[PDB]
Amino acid sequence: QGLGCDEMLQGFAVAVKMGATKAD
Repeated sequence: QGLGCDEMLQGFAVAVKMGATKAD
């Protein structure tokens, strides 16, 4: 995996959970 549909989605889930940018 890298940054497809689920990987990019996880980048937003971790970013919104951390609170820094679009992907954290």
